[PDB]
Amino acid sequence: FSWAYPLYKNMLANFWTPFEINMSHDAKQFPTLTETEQEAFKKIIGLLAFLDSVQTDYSMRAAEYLTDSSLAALMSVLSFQEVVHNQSYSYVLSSLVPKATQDEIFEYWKHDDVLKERNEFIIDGYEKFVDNPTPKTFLESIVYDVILEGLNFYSGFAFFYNLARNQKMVSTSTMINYINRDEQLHVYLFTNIFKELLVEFPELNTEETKTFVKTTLMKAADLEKDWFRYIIGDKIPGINPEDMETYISFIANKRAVQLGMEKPYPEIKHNPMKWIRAYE
Amino acid sequence: GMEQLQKRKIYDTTASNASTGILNGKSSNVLNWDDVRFSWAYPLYKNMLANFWTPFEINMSHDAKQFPTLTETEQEAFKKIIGLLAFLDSVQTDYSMRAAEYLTDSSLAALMSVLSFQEVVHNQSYSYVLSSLVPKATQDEIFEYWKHDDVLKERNEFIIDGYEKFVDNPTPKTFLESIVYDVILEGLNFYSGFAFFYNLARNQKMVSTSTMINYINRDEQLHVYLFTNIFKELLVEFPELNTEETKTFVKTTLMKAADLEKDWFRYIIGDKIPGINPEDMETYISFIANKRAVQLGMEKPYPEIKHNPMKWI
Ligand SMILES: [Zn+2]
Ligand SMILES: [Zn+2]
Repeated sequence: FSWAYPLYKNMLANFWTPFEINMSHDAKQFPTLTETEQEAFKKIIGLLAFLDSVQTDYSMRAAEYLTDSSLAALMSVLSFQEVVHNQSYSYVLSSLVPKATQDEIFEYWKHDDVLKERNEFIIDGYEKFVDNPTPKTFLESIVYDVILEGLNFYSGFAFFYNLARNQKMVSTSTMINYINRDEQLHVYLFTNIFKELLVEFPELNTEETKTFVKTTLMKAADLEKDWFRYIIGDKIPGINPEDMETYISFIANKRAVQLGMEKPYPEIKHNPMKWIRAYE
Repeated sequence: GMEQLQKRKIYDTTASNASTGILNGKSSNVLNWDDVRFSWAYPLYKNMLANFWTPFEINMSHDAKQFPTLTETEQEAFKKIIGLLAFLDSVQTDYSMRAAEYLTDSSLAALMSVLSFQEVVHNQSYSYVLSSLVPKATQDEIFEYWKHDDVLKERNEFIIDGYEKFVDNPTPKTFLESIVYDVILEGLNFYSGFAFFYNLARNQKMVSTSTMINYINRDEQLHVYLFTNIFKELLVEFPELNTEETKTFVKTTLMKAADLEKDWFRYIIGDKIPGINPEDMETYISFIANKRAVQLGMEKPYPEIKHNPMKWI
């Protein structure tokens, strides 16, 4: 894996800390956002904190499962980055909302049936690996990983960048940008591992696996679109639901391609939110 | 005897975010850093994060130019010590991380992730020093000598035998034993070797290497703080472990570990390095064993050793 050392160097080079981002202006602007904007912000941060807490743990377990030293070392850097990402959401909420509200956001995952539905799709994917680690259950879990990091986070980044392009919550947008830079390399690592498992275990490189990837991406994408309809719908200018749904499909295709697999939505060939490229 | 441990659940809707116990507790596994079980966990995280460093910020050119100016015995000791430190990634099973899967506190699990990452960076820093000073073939020879070293094989069997007791029967008692071995590995093992590097640098030689060793050693102090805190909390949580037998275990294990360090020190350095008196080094190793015992809330194995004779440390 000639790419492992340059990746290691790049990940180290991207070090950042949330304590270096001043949240004062954002703190003052937050109560001036619309009701939908403030509620979607809190819900999405609640989602991301759930996802990165679980990802911290999954990646740490993955690192011990990996038999190659360089891939295990890279998985350790990734787990550490997830610790910081997750902590950054506590940092953000401690600056922007009351403590009682922070407590409530960190209990949303237990009490909202929509958030619970989507979360349990991820957990089921990870638990099958954690409870019975094999190259197949590991390979399958990586599809879930690529969904969590490459689809769910990316869908969420759009919300923050849309506020930023409207001069709202710009420090938060800056932190998201740092998380997004790390995320790109996380997806690169996981997609690389998936492709190597198919070389090492050719019995997993079948049509069945292509169908698995499509079906798993499609459900993940359906749940993302539903969530978006539920928390934002057509109430926020700059992120309409038709375009967000097309974006979600486009990103699902991109990830399928990065896994060396076939796209679930081949008709969707063009990025409907190219303005996001200016924030990355 | 003791109840067997249940692995941490990756997701538990029936539990609170703040842990109800370090082992066999309940935790949701969703980590809110402002709502954790231990008031020292977030401050520890913050101190670790503030101390970020990588070997790429350290320029090795001057060390590279100074290296040939050292005595033959100094160059050989350096190669052997840095070589071993770089080599240990290869032949060292990660029992600490297998034990970490049983921590039922999301904040402590996260800190173990930060520790593991720091170890990755420590291991790469040792390679970085070695590769700045010797060509690839020389490194390979150094590793080959360590690969077939009997003193190394015996040291690895001491550590394995202790940690294997947890894998065979994970209980709060074997977990506690494993925490003690963790304190030894980060708080005592190779401290003679680190002193070798500092002995060079106090005399203005190999200062960049010593700087990286010191960053590593600083990280290790926070790791020891974490492990000793877990030890003390385990005695509060599982009072059945707070026995005379536990005090004897800690004293015995620290003394065996101190003796092994002295043997290693004798094998590699001995009386061959200017500035290092072997009697003073051995007293310093006893002093470290005493410090760890105190940090664990235990009695000093060497009560006669009250002061550190290597004043320059
Ligand atoms: Zn993340
Ligand atoms: Zn990630």
